[PDB]
Amino acid sequence: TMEILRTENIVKYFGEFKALDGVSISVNKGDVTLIIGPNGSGKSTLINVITGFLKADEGRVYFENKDITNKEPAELYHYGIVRTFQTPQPLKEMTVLENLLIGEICPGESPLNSLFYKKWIPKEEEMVEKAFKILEFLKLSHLYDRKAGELSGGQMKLVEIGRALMTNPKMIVMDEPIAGVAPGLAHDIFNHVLELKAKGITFLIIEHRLDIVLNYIDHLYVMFNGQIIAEGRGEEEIKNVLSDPKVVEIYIGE
Ligand SMILES: Nc1ncnc2c1ncn2[C@@H]1O[C@H](COP(=O)(O)OP(=O)(O)O)[C@@H](O)[C@H]1O
Ligand code: MMC
Ligand SMILES: [Mg+2]
Repeated sequence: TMEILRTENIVKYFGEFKALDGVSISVNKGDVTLIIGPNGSGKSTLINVITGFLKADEGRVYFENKDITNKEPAELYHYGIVRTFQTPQPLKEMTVLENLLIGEICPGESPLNSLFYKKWIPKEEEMVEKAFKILEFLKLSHLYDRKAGELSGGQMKLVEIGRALMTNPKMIVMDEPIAGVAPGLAHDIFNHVLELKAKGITFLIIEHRLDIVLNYIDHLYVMFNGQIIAEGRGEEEIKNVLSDPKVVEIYIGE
């Protein structure tokens, strides 16, 4: 079992505010890693540093040991690191298939980036074969021509994961993919995550808390004030963590 991603004492300031105070995490290939913590604890910031949206002021980030510290999304895409993005409104006017194909212009970048650089949605062989192979995986093949806006919220979320898959990634990073969903949808999204894990794909996900999808998590990290305050590897440890007095205290009123 090998480590696929590690961060070493990542520090990030926003003015005089230290958002990340020396965060060192480790993700192993295939692990569904979840980072939780109260709002403002620095989870999105950590992920933004790891995925090229923010530079680390101090610290190193390694993907397969290759120092990827501070590389933009366009470069990280070549390394096999992708991020899921929320679907912009205009993409909801495009078909499910177009939603998967538009990522070939600005690969690994925000959909707005791709949507604004698009002359005509690419329709090449290997591309369409990839898209349809992904639609089969998500069991959304018959929806290929349906406008993204007419999909259920949950089907739209699967399509967002589908876009990330277009880039044939090694690691998919998701910032709060199941925020606000009902238990059934949370299970649905996470069932597909498990299926993707079986194919060797690694997941680094952020969620506010952990409950419904508890048994889907291989590795857990709890953040607070830009620092890692707890960690669990495995069902029992993860359950210990969630019941940790100090962990529930940071959740008073949240
Ligand atoms: N781009 C930014 N510029 C200035 N402050 C930021 C920026 N991004 C995040 N912050 C601050 O960092 C802290 C939280 O980090 P964030 O990643 O958003 O937390 P979380 O994802 O855990 O809710 C907050 O105090 C937030 O206001
Ligand atoms: C990178 Hg267009
Ligand atoms: Mg956040």
